[PDB]
Amino acid sequence: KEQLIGYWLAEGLLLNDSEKGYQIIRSLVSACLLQVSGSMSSKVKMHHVIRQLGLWLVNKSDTKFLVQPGMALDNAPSAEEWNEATRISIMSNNITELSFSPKCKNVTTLLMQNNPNLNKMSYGFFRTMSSLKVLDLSHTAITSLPECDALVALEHLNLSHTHIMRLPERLWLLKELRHLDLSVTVAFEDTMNNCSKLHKLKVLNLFRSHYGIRDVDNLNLDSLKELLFLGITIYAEDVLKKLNMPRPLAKSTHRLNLKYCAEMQSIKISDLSHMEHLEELYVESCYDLNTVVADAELTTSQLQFLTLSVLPSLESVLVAPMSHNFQYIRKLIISHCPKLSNITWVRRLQLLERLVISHCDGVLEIVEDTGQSDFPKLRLIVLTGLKKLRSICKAREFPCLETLRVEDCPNLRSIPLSCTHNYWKLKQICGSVEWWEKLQWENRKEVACLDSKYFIPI
Amino acid sequence: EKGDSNIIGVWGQGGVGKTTLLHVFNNDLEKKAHDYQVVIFIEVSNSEALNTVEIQQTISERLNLPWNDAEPIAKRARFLIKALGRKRFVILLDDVRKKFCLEDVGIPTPDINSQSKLILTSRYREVCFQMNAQRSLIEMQILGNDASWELFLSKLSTETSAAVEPLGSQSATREHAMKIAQSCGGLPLALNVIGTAVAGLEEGEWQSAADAIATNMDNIDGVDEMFGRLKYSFDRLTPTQQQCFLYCTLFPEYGSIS
Amino acid sequence: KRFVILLDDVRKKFCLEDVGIPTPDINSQSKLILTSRYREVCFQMNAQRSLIEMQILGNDASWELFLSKLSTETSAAVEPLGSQSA
Ligand SMILES: Nc1ncnc2c1ncn2[C@@H]1O[C@H](COP(=O)(O)OP(=O)(O)OP(=O)(O)O)[C@@H](O)[C@H]1O
Repeated sequence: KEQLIGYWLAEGLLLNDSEKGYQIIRSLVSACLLQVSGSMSSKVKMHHVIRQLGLWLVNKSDTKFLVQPGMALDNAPSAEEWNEATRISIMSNNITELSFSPKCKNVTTLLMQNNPNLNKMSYGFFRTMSSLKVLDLSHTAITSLPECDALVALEHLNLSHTHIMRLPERLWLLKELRHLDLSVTVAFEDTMNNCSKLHKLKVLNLFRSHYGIRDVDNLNLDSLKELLFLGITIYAEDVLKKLNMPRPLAKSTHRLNLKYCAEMQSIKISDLSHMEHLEELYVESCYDLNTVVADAELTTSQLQFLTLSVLPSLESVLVAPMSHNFQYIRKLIISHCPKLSNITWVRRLQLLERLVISHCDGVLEIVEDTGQSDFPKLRLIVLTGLKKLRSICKAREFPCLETLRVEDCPNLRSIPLSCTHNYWKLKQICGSVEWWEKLQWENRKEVACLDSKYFIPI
Repeated sequence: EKGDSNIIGVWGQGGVGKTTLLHVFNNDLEKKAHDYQVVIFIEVSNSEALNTVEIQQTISERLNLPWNDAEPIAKRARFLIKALGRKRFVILLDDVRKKFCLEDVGIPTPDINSQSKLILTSRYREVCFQMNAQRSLIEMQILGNDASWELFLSKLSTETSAAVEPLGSQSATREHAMKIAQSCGGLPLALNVIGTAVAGLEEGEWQSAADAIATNMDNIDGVDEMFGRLKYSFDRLTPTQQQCFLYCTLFPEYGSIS
Repeated sequence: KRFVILLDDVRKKFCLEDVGIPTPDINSQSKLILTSRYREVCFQMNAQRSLIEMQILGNDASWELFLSKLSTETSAAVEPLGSQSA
C-alpha cells in the first residue's frame, strides 16, 4: 500500500495527502476491485479477471498504456510502441539492454522494478521524458544513470537495491523533485552535499545504504527545509552525540541502519529518545558491539521492526521486566549472530507479529530460562539454518498464529505448537520431514494431526 | 404530562435526534396509559411550501374519514377543524421550516379548555416562537460523552469492534477510535455517518484515519450527503448572514469568541 | 408475519420503510438478507455485525465447473485420466 500511495502522491492524483490514498485503496477493496492479501494487510493485489477488466478498460480508453510486466520479457519492446503511451511498466522482466531513445512525450510514469540484468541504459534516454513524473529503477543492476536535465517535472525517483555508485549532478537542478530513495544501495558512495540545492524535496531515504553520514562534515541536511521523513545509516558514537539534541534533523528520522559502528560498543534507547519518529533499527557488522539497553524509560518513538544481522560480538540486551520501549514491536529478524545468547525478552512482546531467527547458533532457545500467553498477537514464525537451537519456548497457547516455516534446522528438538490450541487462523505450515522426525510431541496423536492439518513439505 | 401550554416545541441542530425523539415518543405512548384518542404524526419537512394535500390526507386517514378527492382545500380544512375538535388528539409535527397557519391545514390550535396537545420539532427557535410555542420550548442537546462512544461502537463491524472494544489489553487503537468519535461532536448523525465510514477499518489504519479526521472531512465516505442535508440551515440565510457565518469559520477550533 | 426477504444486488443505501419493508429487530423473528458487491452498502444498511464475504471457487470445484461447460467430444479429450496428454 505504501509504495502505491507514494506513486499516487507523486502522480498528482492525491493532493499531497497519504490518507486520501489509503481511503482510495480502502474504497477499491470495499468494491472488490482490489484484494487485501499477504502475511499482513499492508499488501494489496488484483484478481486475474479484474486485472483483465482493467486492461480492457485501458484499451477502450483514449489514453494508451504500455503494460508488459511479469511477462518474462528477454528484450525491451519495440521503441515505436512507446509513442502515444502515458504509463510504461516493464516490471519483473529479464531486460538486459535498454539502448533506444524513445519518443515518450506524453509519458507520466516509468517503471522498471525487478529487472535483475538491466545495467546498460543508453545516455540521453530521458531526453523526451520531460513530463515523466514517476521513475522507478528499483532492484535493477544499473551502476550509472543517464543525465536527466530534461526531467523538468519529475517528482519521484526510486533507486533502491541498485548498484548505482555515483549519482549524476543533474539531479540537484531538478527543481520539482519531492521524493528520492536510494535504500540498500550497496555500491552508492557519492557525496550528497549538493542535495541542498534540492529544496523542494519532501522525503529522502538512505536506509541500509553502504555510504551515508560517516562524519559530521556531511551533517548539512538542515538545508532540507521541506523534508518530512528520512532514513539513513549512522556509523559512529560521535555522530549520535552530535545528533542527541532536540532538532528536526534528529527527530525527523523514522529508521536507522547501523553498520561498521565505531566506539558504539553499547547503546541505550534513552540515547535514541531524541529520535521521536524512529520506528525501525538495523544493525549489521558492528564488530565491537557488546550490549544494548532496552530501558524502562518510555519514549514517544514507537519501535516496530528490528533486524540484527552479522553481529560477531553482541552478547545480551537488557530489557526491563514491567515496562519497556519494545512493547510496540511488530517484527523481529534475528540473523547471523553466533555470540548472541540472550533472547528471553521476546516473551514480554505482546504486540509482536513476525519472527525471523536464522543462523544464530548462540541462541539456545527463543525463550530460555497474568493468565496470558507469551505470544498473544503472533502471526508468522520463520526459522532457518539453526545448527545448535534446541527448542523455541516453553508450553504456551498459540491460537492466533497464521504460518510457520522451518528450513535447514537439523538440531531443533520441539516446537511450542500443540493440538491443545484452537486453530482457525493457522493458514499453513511449511518445513522438512527430517524436522518432523526430530520433533518432540506433547501427544502421540500430534505426529499425524499436525501433519495432515497444516504441514506442507519443502 | 404537566405543562400548562398545549403547544410544545422542540428545537435543535440538524441531526441531533428530533425526528428520532418523535418516533420514540410516539412508540412510547402505546406502552403507557393516556386519555388521548388519536396520535397523528405529520411530516411537514416535505417542503417549505406547505403541501396541504398530503397533510390533510394523513389527518383524514388517521381519523377514519373518507377521502373526498375533489373537495376544496378550505372546505376540507374546516371539516377537519370540526372533526379534530371532537377528539383529544396529539399531533406530532416534523421539521417545520416556516410559520404556517394550523387552521388553513385543518388542525385546530389547542387551547387551555381542550386536552389536546400539539408537538412540533424544528431547527429554528424563531419558527417555534412564531407557532406560539414560546412558553413550552425544549432545546434538543447533543449526545453525552459516553453515549456518543457507545453509539460509535455499535456502528462498527464485528472484527473492527473487536479491536477497539476490549479493555485490560491496552493499545493506541482505542485512543484513535475515541479521537474519531470525539471529532463528531456528539451529533448522532455525525456518529452514524462517521462510524459507518470507518466500520471496516483494519487494526493498523486507525492511526492515519484518526490523524486526518482532526483536520478535514472531505475525504471520508458519506459526509458529502451529510453536508448536503445540513446545508439547508445555511441556504435559508440572507447573503449577509451567510457571509457572517463563513467569517466565523476561520477562528480556532474549540475556542469561544466574543 | 415472520418474513424472510432476500434482496439481490443492492447498489445504493435505501430506506426500507420507504419501500414498505419494516426493518427487523431483536423482538421480531423476521430476517432480512441482502447481497451487494460493495461492503460499504452492507455497512450502510445496518448489516455490519452479520457480514459474509463470498470467496471465489476452489481449485477443484472450479475445474469440475469448467468440465461441465464443454461439449461431449471436447470433454472426452480433457476428462480421461490414466492416459497422460498435454
Ligand atoms: N439517540 C440516538 N441514538 C442513535 N441514533 C440516533 C439517536 N438520535 C438520533 N439518531 C440518529 O440520527 C440520525 C439523523 O436523523 P434524525 O432523525 O436524528 O434527525 P433530526 O434530529 O430530526 O434532524 P433533521 O430533521 O434536521 O435532519 C438518524 O439516522 C438516527 O439514527
